[PDB]
Amino acid sequence: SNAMVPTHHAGNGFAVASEQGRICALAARGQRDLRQCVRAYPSLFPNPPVDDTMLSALALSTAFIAPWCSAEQLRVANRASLWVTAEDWQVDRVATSDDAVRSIVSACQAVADGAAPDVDCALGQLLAEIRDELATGAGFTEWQPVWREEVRRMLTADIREWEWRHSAPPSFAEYLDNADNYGASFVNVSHWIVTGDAQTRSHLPELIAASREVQRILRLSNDLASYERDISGDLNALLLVDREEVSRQLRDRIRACQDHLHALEVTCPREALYLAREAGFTTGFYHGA
Amino acid sequence: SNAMVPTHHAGNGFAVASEQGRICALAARGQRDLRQCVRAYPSLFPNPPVDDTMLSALALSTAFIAPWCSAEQLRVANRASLWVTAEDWQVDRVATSDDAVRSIVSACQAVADGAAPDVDCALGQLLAEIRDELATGAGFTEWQPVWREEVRRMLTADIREWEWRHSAPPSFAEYLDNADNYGASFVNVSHWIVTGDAQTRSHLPELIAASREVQRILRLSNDLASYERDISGDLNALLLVDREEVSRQLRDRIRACQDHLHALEVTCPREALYLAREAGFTTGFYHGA
Repeated sequence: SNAMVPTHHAGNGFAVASEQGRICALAARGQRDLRQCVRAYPSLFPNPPVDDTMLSALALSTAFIAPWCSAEQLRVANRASLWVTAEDWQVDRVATSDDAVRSIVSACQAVADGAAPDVDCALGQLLAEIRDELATGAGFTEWQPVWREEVRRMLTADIREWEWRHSAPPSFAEYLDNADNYGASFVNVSHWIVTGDAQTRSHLPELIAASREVQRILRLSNDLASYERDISGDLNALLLVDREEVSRQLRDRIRACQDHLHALEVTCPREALYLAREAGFTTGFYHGA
Repeated sequence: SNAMVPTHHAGNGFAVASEQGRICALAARGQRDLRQCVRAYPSLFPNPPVDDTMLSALALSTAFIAPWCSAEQLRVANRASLWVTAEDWQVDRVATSDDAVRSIVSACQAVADGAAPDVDCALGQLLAEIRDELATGAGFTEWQPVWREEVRRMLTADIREWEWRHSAPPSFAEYLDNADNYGASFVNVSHWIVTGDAQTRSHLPELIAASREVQRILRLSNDLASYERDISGDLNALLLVDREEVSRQLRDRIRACQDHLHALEVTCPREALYLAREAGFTTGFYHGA
């Protein structure tokens, strides 16, 4: 216990710190496509909320989840990420009628199915850009239905959240089943489409199941520290169950997802490690101990 | 070689990624004193160069070098860091006469010796703030001469660099002996003054020697990637020796400093690990592979 603790730690610290410095350099390289993206569509990203610190947090999350990736290879994942936020802020706020939310949802689903976006809709044109980036960068064929279905799940979950917001509240379990609106699996599938190979497509079903698991862990981790922020009038998991239940839930789900990823990295080592780093970085950054 | 490579990596990845996410959260907490500091003395920090991305890079370096520290405990080290940059930019540019550099140097040395700063000099008042922060936060007595001497070494090195800039150029070895102007040991000593205890003061001589070693490694790592930037008219180590010599030099010096820190962490584990993480993060971030 005492002499059993290692007695030299500098060597290792340098190594780890050097990897961390390289990853922050990678994240800094990742920010220029974020600025360009925002540039082209300032209609979607207001500066008041979206400062360079927001883009930097997003870029560091992206780089640390998949540190083996080029900044170019992380361009899809970043922009998709951006888009999710953009999408949320035109349903979380800019929408007012039960009508606009549905029309935004139908428009983005139509764009995700290859149709052109209308001239006025910046969200649709950013998604068209992401779709074309996938089309020319996809590492395997027949990626379209998978990505289309991820878009569909996300939009469906988002309007179910809208409905609950404006309605006389779901149970904790229904709320957790609606995590697709968090957008993590949309981003993960968009990333795997450009960074994966045919064997990645081979294993896509199991990978998406594990991604939904990670996404539930992410929703709980997020709300656990978003309580006062939404306290916004938005939904949050502490209103369904108190902090002891959500905390123990996050703990158990983390252990279970790690067992599943431990089994899965035999079939898919890169993608399972990517999911583990996603869950890891996000829970750690959210907690902030 | 093949079956000898480990066959499970997700568990560990989560753990590491979670530590990295926590450290980025810590760095984000560290940025508010940076903004306040800049606030009080915009006379010293122009926005064109100093954007939130600069403060974020500095904050992440600070947090990753000493991740065991509170954001409060990293306030000294951050501001000192800021000050160094500030100091450099009023000798690197705002000075014109052989006279102003010397007067700035004398003024900051006087402030570091307890004297009040003049009403017009923002650099001197920021250093007075840092000095008072040390005075009320010092973890041991008789810190003043050590910090005063670090200030003296830094300012002396800075005007020797000014002289060389405006003169008909040193050899590589003299340039490397002048690394105190990089400011790493000033920052390290300022940090150890508020985070250390009496045993830290006990071991201060060896710790400062190791800090100067790390600082030389940092100067080489910095110039290796600052070549085109200074190409500014400033001095850089690739003009004295070509890239093969500087690279092999960085390699050998890194190995030697790690052997020394491996010996030293027996006497001082936290401070040696701090130096190892400093060298680590900085070389990795500079290289940017």
